[PDB]
Amino acid sequence: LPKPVQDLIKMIFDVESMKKAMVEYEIDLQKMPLGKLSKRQIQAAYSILSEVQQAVSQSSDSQILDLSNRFYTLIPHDFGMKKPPLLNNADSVQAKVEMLDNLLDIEVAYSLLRSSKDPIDVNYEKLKTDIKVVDRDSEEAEIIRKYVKNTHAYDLEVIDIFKIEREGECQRYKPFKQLHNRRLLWHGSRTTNFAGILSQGLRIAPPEAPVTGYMFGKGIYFADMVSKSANYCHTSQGDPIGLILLGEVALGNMYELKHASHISKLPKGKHSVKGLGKTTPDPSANISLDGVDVPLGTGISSGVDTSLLYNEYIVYDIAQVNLKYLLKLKFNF
Amino acid sequence: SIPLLWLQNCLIRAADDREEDGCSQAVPLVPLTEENEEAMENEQFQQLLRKLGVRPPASGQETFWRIPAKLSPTQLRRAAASL
Repeated sequence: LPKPVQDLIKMIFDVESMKKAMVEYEIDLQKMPLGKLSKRQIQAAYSILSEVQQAVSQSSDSQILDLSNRFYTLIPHDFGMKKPPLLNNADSVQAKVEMLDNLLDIEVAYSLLRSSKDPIDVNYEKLKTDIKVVDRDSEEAEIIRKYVKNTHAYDLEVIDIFKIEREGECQRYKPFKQLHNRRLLWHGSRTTNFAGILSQGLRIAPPEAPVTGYMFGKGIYFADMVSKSANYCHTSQGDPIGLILLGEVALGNMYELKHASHISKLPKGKHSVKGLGKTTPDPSANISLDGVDVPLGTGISSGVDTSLLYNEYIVYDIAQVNLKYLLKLKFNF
Repeated sequence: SIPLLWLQNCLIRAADDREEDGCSQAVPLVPLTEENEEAMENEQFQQLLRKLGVRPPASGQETFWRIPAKLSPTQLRRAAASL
């Protein structure tokens, strides 16, 4: 396999990376090693958060205390010399739901890892994804670099562009090509999540995850500006490399919102949410790639009363998404 | 009746596609209008959908009902002709 692909495989299956991510979430690695992370436990933790969600909307200090203790028993944290924080409001529900989302992806990665061939090839094969290097001189790479440059504290450099095709996903997405308003959009995530994302695709938080834990409810989230999505890479000076997806999203009829709304179900006739931002790619410079809009205009004022800085796009059925590209980006601070 | 006719056409197009392609995939029923979506959320209509062989969305990950890949062009055509 081409060197960039080999490097891609190594970095997403990096076990030390998964551990550091967990530590960053204040998880007690000694009390719960990477190897004992389980789907069952994460599912039950989500359910506790849904109990906190319900308690909050009605609730006493002592049932808050017990739910909190139930949560931390299931997912041991290390709070050092601090009292363990109670799960007392929507803020704590969101913070824990986001961490569980990441734990879930880390568990999927480690489960994939569980001398026929190179370890690199074996792990690549576990992803059930065709990954090809996009030639830096292609029209493809040019468009994608423009999309990055134009919709950009850090400044962004594209290191590698990969064309990706997940097994089965073209067929799954195909009927939605009948659906109008298809857009090429950004989805950022932590590097420790991408083994899970390539093997299973982008997924929605489960039924037992609390709906109030997600700004627009439980769906799959995208941006039309790379700097919005770059925030979800959670990169740092100490480690200035992030990964970001380009996906074609069949948006259909957009339910347009100006504030957070914990949607359980779209209004009849709607197929996605668009969160309306203060800033938007200049609509003038949109291009169409076989019926797919690419909003690679530089950011102008949208003229919209909103609390959002950037547009967001959310769909609520997983088949509405087709991953097209994975970019390795350098964050230069 | 408008939702019924939309359903019928969905079944027939899935029949045509499977027959032409030679391999079959699950097909979402994708309502484009509020009224048709309203039909999809109706208990009666859903009961009709289940008898014809249409599967409800998978928990958590899906909202659209699906025409299972197992259904042959013949089964689909029969279901369509039945209402």
